[PDB]
Amino acid sequence: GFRKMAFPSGKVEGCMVQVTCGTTTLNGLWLDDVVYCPRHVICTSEDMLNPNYEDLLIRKSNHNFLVQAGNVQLRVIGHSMQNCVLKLKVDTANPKTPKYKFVRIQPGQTFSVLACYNGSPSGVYQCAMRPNFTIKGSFLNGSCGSVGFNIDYDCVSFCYMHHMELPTGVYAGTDLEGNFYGPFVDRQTAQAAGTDTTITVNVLAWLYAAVINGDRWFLNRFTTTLNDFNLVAMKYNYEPLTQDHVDILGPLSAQTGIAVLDMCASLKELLQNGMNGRTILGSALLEDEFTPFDVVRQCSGVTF
Amino acid sequence: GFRKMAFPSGKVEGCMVQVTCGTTTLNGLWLDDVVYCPRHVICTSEDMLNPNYEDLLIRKSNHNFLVQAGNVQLRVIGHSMQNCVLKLKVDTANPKTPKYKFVRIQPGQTFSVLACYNGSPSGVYQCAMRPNFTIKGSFLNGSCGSVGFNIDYDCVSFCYMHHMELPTGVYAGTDLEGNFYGPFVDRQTAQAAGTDTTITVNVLAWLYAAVINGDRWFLNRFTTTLNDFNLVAMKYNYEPLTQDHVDILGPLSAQTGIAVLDMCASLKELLQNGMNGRTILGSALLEDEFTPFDVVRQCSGVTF
Ligand SMILES: *[C@H](O)[C@H](C[C@@H]1CCNC1=O)NC(=O)[C@H](CC(C)C)NC(=O)OCc1ccccc1
Ligand SMILES: *[C@H](O)[C@H](C[C@@H]1CCNC1=O)NC(=O)[C@H](CC(C)C)NC(=O)OCc1ccccc1
Repeated sequence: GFRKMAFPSGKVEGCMVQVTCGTTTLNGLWLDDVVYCPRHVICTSEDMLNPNYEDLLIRKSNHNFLVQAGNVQLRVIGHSMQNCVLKLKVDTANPKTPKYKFVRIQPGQTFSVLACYNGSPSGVYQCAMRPNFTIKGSFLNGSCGSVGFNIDYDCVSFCYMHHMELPTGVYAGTDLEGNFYGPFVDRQTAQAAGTDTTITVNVLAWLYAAVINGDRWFLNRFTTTLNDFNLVAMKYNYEPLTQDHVDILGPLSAQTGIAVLDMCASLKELLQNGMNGRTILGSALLEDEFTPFDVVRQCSGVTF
Repeated sequence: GFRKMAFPSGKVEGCMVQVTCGTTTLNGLWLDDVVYCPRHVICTSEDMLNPNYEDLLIRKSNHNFLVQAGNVQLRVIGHSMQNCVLKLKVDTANPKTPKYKFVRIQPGQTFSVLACYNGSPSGVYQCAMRPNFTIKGSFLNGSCGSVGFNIDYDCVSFCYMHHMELPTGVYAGTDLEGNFYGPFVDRQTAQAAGTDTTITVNVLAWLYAAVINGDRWFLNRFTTTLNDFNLVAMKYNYEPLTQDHVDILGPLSAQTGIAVLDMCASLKELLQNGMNGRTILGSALLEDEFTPFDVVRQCSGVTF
């Protein structure tokens, strides 16, 4: 058995609140005595085409932000804009605040999203920050301010806050300092995400997951070199593989006794030949949203 | 965006405990003053080939069950066996007990699993009770007593407790009354799960999810009849479709303006022609682990 698993969401559930400004409602994250939320909460539908956020925020006072935790109204005593997020100082520290960090995650790393509407949890799933700084998710109107996170032991590392959907049907957002991942801006205009490259190291990790779990039909008799493999990767829009990537796979390699470059040769033939109707760990395509760490975590039953 | 989403797990996280009997540790579920767990906690490795549970349990007393909630030892004041589960009465009611129900779920319905090790949450994912009463998951040694559930508003409906892995790499377990789903027994012997039939109504639901989300390439110019479609379903190991199934799809049908039998004709041609390298909602195969309700829930942003 190998599945895309999210972290347990309980620690984050207790941080979610509703933030309303005028007619716009979205989600906020309540840690200590601060509530973080997307700055476009201050916009009307008109404003969103071309908002001057500095001018818009100036017509706002503390009492114009309604912050609701369950059915309880929090008192806003302070507000400021940091990049693309609002920080609303409230008079009560969240008693459920977990140990936490803000972290700007690297492309190809994974996290869990707790999708929320009106300050209330809807569901949880695992995502990756793709090379082109988008994420594949499920967000609707009202989902903004939903957060992405990792849990190491007791510490929640928040890495993502949701802001927008792109014409591709993928999504974009910020770290918890309000800085977008990628080239995106919080305005309702047409915005290009670049080519969606595949996270090579993660595809390899997942092929190691398959072998560990008994799926081995794709193992072939060849090896390759980094330079030869990467020529193939470039054609298929794969990220180039580096010795750092090889090193990172070293644990899975040793465990399976399959050299990383042998697995590269297997991947190469999968890319060049397709899967011939066959599946790997129940998938008909090559999955790139498991990191090496994810694979070791899952295969060793790490708990938080 | 359309994703396999689990329920938020916080309410269930607070119910998980560790149960140890001799050398065997697994997970238990602590509701009110009762802890539920798999009865094979009483077995040694030898016993598991052919255990006489009634005789084994007789050599056990309350003090032989160690129950740990975090780092706190619960006091066992009572024990009994109900079907394939143990109920250990403890002297303290769980203060975190949510509103809850025990429900025996039907084949083709979905639920979330909170995978646990040593009483501690590892991860959460969405499953279906398959027609052959197995589930596709990720469980390792130590995972037994992990539970599956649904949440309706504030009420947690527990439907599954994990007990075993089958030679197929799928899994089997019980409802919370200790009755297995399917023909399985809690003994370490070779056990057949039958043919893994596909949940037709759910494949159809997911094709409606695709159309709602803009993926419409597979819509063709044909319709069919129930009897004609079901002849095709039988060849592909699909469950027969019934008017109850048609009725259940009626909301998605009306929303999309695609008659259920028109969608059946599209599915038929997908089954007979394959997908020609194309994907639907990012999948290269037909997914059957979303119910109609799941699709409406997700497409309408239902919260708990
Ligand atoms: C915030 O709740 C919202 C979430 C979007 C809306 C639909 N799916 C999502 O993820 N974000 C916005 O409305 C955003 C506001 C701008 C000022 C950044 N605009 C946006 O995402 O436009 C795309 C869109 C697509 C479909 C419906 C509505 C908006
Ligand atoms: C309970 O924690 C354990 C979980 C199994 C073990 C491996 N993956 C799982 O889901 N269940 C058992 O150990 C079960 C005990 C019998 C008395 C029912 N036996 C079992 O599942 O045998 C299959 C197996 C496969 C691989 C390793 C160990 C056992």
